[PDB]
Amino acid sequence: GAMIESSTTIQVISAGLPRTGTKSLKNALEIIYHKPCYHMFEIIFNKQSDIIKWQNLIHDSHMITTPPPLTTKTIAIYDKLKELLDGYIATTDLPTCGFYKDLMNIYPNAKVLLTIRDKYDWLHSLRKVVLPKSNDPWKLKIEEGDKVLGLNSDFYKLTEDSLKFAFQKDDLNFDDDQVLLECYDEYNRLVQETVPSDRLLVLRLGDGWEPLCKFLNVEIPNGIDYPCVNSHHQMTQLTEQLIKYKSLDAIIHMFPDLI
Ligand SMILES: Nc1ncnc2c1ncn2[C@@H]1O[C@H](COP(=O)(O)O)[C@@H](OP(=O)(O)O)[C@H]1O
Ligand SMILES: O=[N+]([O-])c1cc(N[C@H]2CCCNC2)ccc1CO
Repeated sequence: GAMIESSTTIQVISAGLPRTGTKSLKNALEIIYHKPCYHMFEIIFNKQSDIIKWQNLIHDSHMITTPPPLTTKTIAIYDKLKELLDGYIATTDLPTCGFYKDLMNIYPNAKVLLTIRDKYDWLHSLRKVVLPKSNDPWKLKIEEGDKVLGLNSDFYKLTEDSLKFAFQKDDLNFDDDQVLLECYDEYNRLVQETVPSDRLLVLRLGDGWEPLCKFLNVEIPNGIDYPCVNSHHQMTQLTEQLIKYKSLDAIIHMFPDLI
C-alpha cells in the first residue's frame, strides 16, 4: 500500500495482562509504526526514573472518577498519564494495562486490544517470570539478576501495586494460585464489557499478524514473521546470564529481539 504520515500519539491501547504476548505485540507495533511502544521493558531498560512517577499515579488513582463526565481531579491524573506516554504510539503490559479505561478517554481515537491465553499457561508463565511463590528459591535468582539491572524494592512495589491496580484489589494473596486465576478471568471479562465492541479487538496468543493488521488498517510487514519473544525459558536465560556476567551490556547482544 501507500506510505502515509502517521501521528506520534497513542493509537493502540493494549489491555492484556503480562505474560499474554505483550513483548511480541510491542515489537510488532514498533515494526508497523516505526515509533516506540510502551511496555515494562521500556521502564527497565530506558526510563527507570519513571518508576516513581507510575507509583505516584497508582497511589493517587483513587481520585479518578469514571468519565463521562470529566471531573477536575481526574484531569490532573490524566495529564500526568499523557506526559509519561509522550512520544509513544501504543501501550502494553504493566503498569499501563490497568489504566486501559482511562487511556480510552484520554486518547479517544485509539483502538483497544486485549490479548488472552489459556489461564493455567498464563499462571505458570507468571510464576516463572513475574511473581514466583514466596517459598520458591528461583525468587532469589530473579532478585539477583534484577540488582544487575539497577532494580530493587521500588521496582518490585511497582510490579505488585500495578497488578493490584489492574485487578482492583488491595488485599491480593500473590501466593494463592486460585486467587490469581479468578482475577485473570474477571479482568479479561471486564475489559470485554467495558470497551465498546467497535473499539475492541480480542486476540488469542499466537494469532499472528493478520487480524491485528486488518483492525489497524495497515499492511502486513513484508517478509517479517510475527515476533515470538519473551518465553519464560528466555527470561530464565536472561536472569542466569545477568547473574554470571554481572552487567547487561556484556550480554545484550545475545538477546537482539528481546531487548
Ligand atoms: N507469537 C507468539 N506465539 C505464541 N506465544 C508467544 C508469542 N509471543 C510471545 N509468546 C508467549 O507469551 C509469553 C510472553 O508474554 P509477555 O511478553 O506478555 O510477558 C511467553 O509465554 P511462556 O512463558 O508460556 O513461554 C511467550 O512464549
Ligand atoms: O513479563 N516480563 O517480562 C516481566 C519481567 C519482569 N522481571 C524480569 C525483568 C528482567 C530481569 N529479570 C526479571 C518484571 C515484569 C515483567 C512484566 O512485563
